[PDB]
Amino acid sequence: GKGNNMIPNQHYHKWWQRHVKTWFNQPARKVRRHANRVKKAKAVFPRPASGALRPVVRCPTIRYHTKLRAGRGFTLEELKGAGIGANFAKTIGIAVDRRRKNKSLESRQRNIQRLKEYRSKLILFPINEKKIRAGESSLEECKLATQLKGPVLPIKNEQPAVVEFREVTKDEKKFKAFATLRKARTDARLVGIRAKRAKEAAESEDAAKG
Amino acid sequence: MSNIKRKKTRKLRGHVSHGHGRIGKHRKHPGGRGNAGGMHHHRINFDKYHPGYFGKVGMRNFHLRRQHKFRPEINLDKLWSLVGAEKFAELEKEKSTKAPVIDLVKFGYYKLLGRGHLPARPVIVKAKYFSKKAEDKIKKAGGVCLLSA
RNA sequence: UUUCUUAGUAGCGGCGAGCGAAAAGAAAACAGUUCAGCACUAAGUCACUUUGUCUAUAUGGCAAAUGUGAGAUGCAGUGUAUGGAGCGUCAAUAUUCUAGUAUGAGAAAUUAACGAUUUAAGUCCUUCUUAAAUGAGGCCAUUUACCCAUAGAGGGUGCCAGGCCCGUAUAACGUUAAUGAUUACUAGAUGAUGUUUCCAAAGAGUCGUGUUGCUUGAUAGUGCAGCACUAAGUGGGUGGUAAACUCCAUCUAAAACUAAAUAUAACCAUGAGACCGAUAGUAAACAAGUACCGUGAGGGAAAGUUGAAAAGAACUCUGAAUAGAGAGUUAAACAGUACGUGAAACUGCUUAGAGGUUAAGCCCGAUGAACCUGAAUAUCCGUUAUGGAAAAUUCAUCAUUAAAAUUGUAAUAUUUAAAUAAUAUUAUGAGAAUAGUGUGCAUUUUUUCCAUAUAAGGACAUUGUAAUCUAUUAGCAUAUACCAAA
RNA sequence: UUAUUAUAUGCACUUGUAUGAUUAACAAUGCGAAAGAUUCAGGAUACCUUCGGGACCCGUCUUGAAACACGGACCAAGGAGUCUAACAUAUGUGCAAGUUAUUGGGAUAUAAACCUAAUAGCGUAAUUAACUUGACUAAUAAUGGGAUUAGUUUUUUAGCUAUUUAUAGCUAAUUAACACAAUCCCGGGGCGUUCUAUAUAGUUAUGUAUAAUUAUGCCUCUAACUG
RNA sequence: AGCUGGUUCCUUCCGAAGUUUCCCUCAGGAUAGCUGGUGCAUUUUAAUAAAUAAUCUUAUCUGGUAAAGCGAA
RNA sequence: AAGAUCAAGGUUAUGAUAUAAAUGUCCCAGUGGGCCACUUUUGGUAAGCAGAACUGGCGCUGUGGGAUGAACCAAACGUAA
RNA sequence: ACCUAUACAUUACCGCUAAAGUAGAUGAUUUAUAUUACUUGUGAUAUAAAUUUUGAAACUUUAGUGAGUAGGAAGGUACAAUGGUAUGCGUAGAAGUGUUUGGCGUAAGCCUGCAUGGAGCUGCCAUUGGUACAGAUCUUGGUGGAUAGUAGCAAAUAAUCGAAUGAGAGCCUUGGAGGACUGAAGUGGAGAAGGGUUUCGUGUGAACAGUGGUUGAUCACGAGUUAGUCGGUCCUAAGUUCA
RNA sequence: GUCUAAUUAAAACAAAGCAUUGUGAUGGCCCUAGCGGGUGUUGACACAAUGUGAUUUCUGCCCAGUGCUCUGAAUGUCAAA
RNA sequence: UUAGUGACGCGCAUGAAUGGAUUAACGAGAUUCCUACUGUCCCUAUCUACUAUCUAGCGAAACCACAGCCAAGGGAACGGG
RNA sequence: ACUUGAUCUCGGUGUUCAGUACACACAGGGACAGCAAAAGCUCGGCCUAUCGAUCCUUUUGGUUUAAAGAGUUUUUAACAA
RNA sequence: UGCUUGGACUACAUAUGGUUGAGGGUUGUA
RNA sequence: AACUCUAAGCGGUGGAUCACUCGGCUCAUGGGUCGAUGAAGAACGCAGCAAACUGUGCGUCAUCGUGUGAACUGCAGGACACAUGAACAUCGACAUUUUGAACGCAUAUCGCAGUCCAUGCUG
Repeated sequence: GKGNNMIPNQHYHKWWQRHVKTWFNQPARKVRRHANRVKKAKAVFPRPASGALRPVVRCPTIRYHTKLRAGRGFTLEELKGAGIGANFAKTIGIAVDRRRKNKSLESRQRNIQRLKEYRSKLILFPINEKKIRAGESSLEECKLATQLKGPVLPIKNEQPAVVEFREVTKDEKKFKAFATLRKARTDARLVGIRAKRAKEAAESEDAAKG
Repeated sequence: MSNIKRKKTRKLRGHVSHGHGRIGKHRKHPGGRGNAGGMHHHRINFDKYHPGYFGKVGMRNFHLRRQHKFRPEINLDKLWSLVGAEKFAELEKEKSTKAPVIDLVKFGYYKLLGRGHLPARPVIVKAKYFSKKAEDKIKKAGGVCLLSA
């Protein structure tokens, strides 16, 4: 009832002082989490501690499509051209989210090229030897030549300056866009109505012949 | 940050009633808690100051997911700020291998808005949604709007 | 799952008061799956009871009785719709490969956790003080640093102790877990993908629907439940505004298993605090959930501190004695068991003073008492003139010699290319001084002391007179102008 | 013609008058007399005394409290306008058409500091219920024009000062430009609403013809846009 | 708890109101008025007026009280 | 009729003044229980009564004065001669 | 004529407001002189003497004014903590505290002396608050006047002679003695319900017995409650515990 | 005869008497959310529920209103299914 | 005889188990007249025991702004100041 | 006598005093008229009272928007008065 | 046996195994 | 005079104030460890001297084993068994009462049975 006043939809009316997570544990958690990565990196092998192979392409928000969210999707279709081999993939890494329908087949291009520029980097270590299909190399052994094991998975992306404010060559200037942009949307709105008019025109003709 | 040494409540010791008037003493909730009664006692205070307080301007839109409508706006006031500064002077040149093709969509602005008056230099703007007026001044600058994914 | 967000919003709401989430987007952490239902088609399965063997300190495993019992009123098993199985084709396809157990490997190889040992170095002199040095000062040399130093974190110890001790830094040792390599034995499996073909088995009084109540943001239901009605497999559900029609997209319920991120006022093991400091802090620093109250549930305190060491006052005396007085002890009893320190309220005594005017208390002014505080120097018209005595030596009047700086200027570099400017470096000239010599280094000078002097030995303080100044008060003495009346 | 007054009265010296709060000539006395310490002056310290005058009990609600209003015997110590979330205004600070790292990760001399991926928040367009559309003018116009406004540059002139007379600065009059900010006004223009030009007309494309949805031509039914 | 009581150091400077309106309002708020603070823009109302603000006067309007009237409605 | 462009005008066209004024923000406290007097007045016989108009005090104000006293008179108070 | 308010006038002084300057120091300014230039008289320069190192987020300098509740702002003071610092203080006496020590400030308050003391502490600049008390029919602890004694310690008459002992003896310790009491429907002699060592001996002091008190239901130290037949047990009742 | 222990011991209360009401038990009246149970190891000369208040005497008129009741015309009005 | 009792009863606002009337016996019940009786009184006085009091011993509290001589006056319109 | 301006649309103004809400009134702009010979007048009653917020119910308006995976049609949410 | 003392056992719900059983549930041999 | 008032010194009374503190409080970190194999909690008896706290159960202030290596301590019995071990920790072997989920049934009763094994007495 204060005449510069800020209508207070501040809902602390329900004994909210019992709850309060003070978050005095933030860097204790950060230290623990980092410490845990150190344990995991050693424990799981010369295993490089993430990192599925990260699968992006194409998020769903029409605005939010450089908004890369990381490729858990498990790609049964994309496996095939990688030939590829769902079970074999799991030993390697291959994130098991079998429920995806990636039908924008530019998306099939990107991700298949990923797995292949990977895969050949998967140094093939089999538990005695003998070991079929490395297809590597005793010279090409993890320990001897290559020493790899990194990190964090780059969004890939691929800049964003953009600047496709390149030099084109730009012809289009007989092309009156503004009439067509309102027209295209109107055509879409009126599809069901335009369907009626055809149907009503058909009915009256049937009657007339009658 | 804070000192209660800079508080005047410190200074008001003693001052017997601590700035809270001897006659009418500041006692817990003199006017009724909050926005109460906004149809009664604070009616002056609400239409003053918040007026549209109370009723309805109804068109209940059940499950507006603000991803369908989100549509952020760039003005034709600005629009040339999508072009990096050292390239901005570079296409004032005069040299044509042209016209200026700016991708508005990857700069995250769904819609190009009308606002008006750009330099006569032709701009092609790659944009999802159009102001017809933004296009009208762009076409006067001799560019176009090429309509864009 | 949680956090960041959306969001104090979509939305709900006597649309009043007030309430309100998820999706996409961002991150932490990530991990996947299996029945049952198909033709295994010689129940392939399982519990138990005994005995062989094995060997934990087994409800164990191996083997035999093919001994009972369970089980076709159904269990193995492929296999779970995120599909899957069988044909053929492809494809990998091997004296093997993989797993589970046993193996300590690497002549005890390493890491962590614990117990726990480790130490590198002063208890040197002096002085204070004292109970104590841990205080103050000294400690060659290392460009004056006591010794030590990967440790100058803490506590204990008689104080402000890195060096007195324990620890701390830093590791040694033992144990236990990890890092179980080879190897042995046991068990099991031989891919996965794609094509074509044949099959394609799927949770029910539930889904759903009408009502009701409860609940949510969920609104022409948000979940949940009761009741009535009650399904189905080109089904079913979902697609936050009910319906029918026509579609699409999207999963696959009415079944089951599953780490991590995520919680933690209890418990155990631990570490911190611009936390509190004994009416505080937890109820409880303590024979504290005690003592104590209440029939009971329950209610539930107050209350820390001698000293370095008890050295806790022997002894003598008075008193029945507790106590007192002497004495001892103690650095101090001005620490003698409300005991560190020691307040106020209050009281006794002593000391001063008064007492019928307001009961008492009070402020100011004047004033006495006790009590206290403040207290300066050289000059009329100036303190300089003059004389003596001492001392100085870069300077003394200045010259020279050496030393380094300052003022002004320039260059070479940097700063800002370049300029001005500034800065580093370097150099020149002008000078001034710190040391040395020199007329003299008291020929003299200068520096430093002392005496005497003109009204006068004065101006801190208080006093006299007179001249003035500001505000003012109160008289004196001198002389006019005009008007009325006369 | 006479009287009166001021100027023509400089330089030296001066305990002369003032110099805008001009107290001192002159003098006496106490006395700083080494440490020690006399003597003088001055004092509502505590408190006592003596005299006059004044002093009614604080806190509080209340129009008014010394009240025959209420609490308070007396004293000590605890003891009451806070913290937090979210907010407005003032101001400072950082950066600024952007800002906020600390969700998290990299790292550590460690719950800190240093670094910081990516989003998201807010701002950068609003208004209609929403569909929707879009602030026009101009690269510019701090919204335009206009009226009051500063500060500057600036025409031209005057006075003053300094000056080498070249010259500059101040003050006043004055012409023009920016003139923001500040203040005021009439508008324009995004959105809604009304009257209504969007009566109708033009333009493009569909559509059609032609070559291969497209291009070209034509119509401008239809669809779209605009005054 | 809109009620009663109390609220903890000082000095300096300025300094109220018990009124308006609305309210189950009338022992209270909000609101306007009075109050302070923070400043800001300009001073011919400013730094070494030919621009006003608001009080007299003047000029120019208004009024139905005092008085008067009832042999005026 | 406005906006308004241009040219003409001795002295700015009552009087004192300006403690400088105007303007904005806080949406700030405090107030929403008044009390008294001159004058004017209504209700009431009247009241230290209930209620207006204008203005000043008191509220928030001692001091001097009315012997005394919230309010009346004189006067607004830094500290002293 | 006289008397007389914090009014009025003047003056010193406080504060607040106002108004103005102050910020070439390798420089400036004043004073005296020697030289030089011009001139009568002035400046320049040389020399000698003197002043000037400004919290210029203040001073110098100036004027006008001050009631004041509510309230607002401004600037300090005190208290506990913290980063930094004074190469801070300190058991040779810290902090604390009593204090007619001396002084400072309008005050908030400060320092110091003296006495007591015994182990640690403070000033300044920034930084944070559980930050300052007289009160709240405040809380908690302590203490007065009432009042070293005023209420009272008075119902059931209530003793008393007097031997013993001790520090003290009306009672309470007690005999003897003596006045009486309850007046066997008891102030007796037993038990349950209840009590919980209270019973009893010995020691016997302070506290307790609203008095004393050698004595006690006190205080200290010991001992004592023996059952086939009495109760519990057992049994059922009202009634209950519950598969 | 009873009571307001601790300010009311009565004229109040109770009380015999008097009258009124429901009920044959799958009931009446009653408890429990419910299960189940009280009255009731009771059976109308019983049990339950009321009102007035010995004896004597008297018990009038009023069902319009508000309660209560019914083999009542019960297509009044009238819910969900 | 503002009492009581018997009457009268247009009875403000009596009354019939909402019980009305009458009533023996009963009542630590309400009320009225007379008597007996008395310190209930006129009209006071004395006495017993225990206190109060004083003393040895023992020893609180209520309450308390500061506390305490009146009269009038003003003032919150009744003062210990 | 003739009629429906007691009209439509949008803004202002007065009162109340925040000169705000509300109601009613006053003068206009844009419509469209009504009347009279016209000039003119006329947004109710010569002037001064004659009545009501949000949500909500509903109607009338454009036939417009939404019912968030597409339509269509019922239903439904709405915006203007 | 008698009399007396010590230890170990004796709750309930329930699964499985054990064996005894059981019903005009129901089947069959006779 | 005494008393009273006022002040001061000293002594009481009283425990404020200061400085200390094996405690409290709050945040962070690691771990998951009761029970019919009889819990947590309760009761009961226990130390040379104890009455509690604390510890423990009838083997009672504690026993094995293990570690360390000479105390405990108020006074002492002890101290010896310091080289086989004090005493404290470790505590992995045992004990672990009467109870309590509490289990034969009860519980103003430590009350009363049944069963097996076993002992003495009598025979």
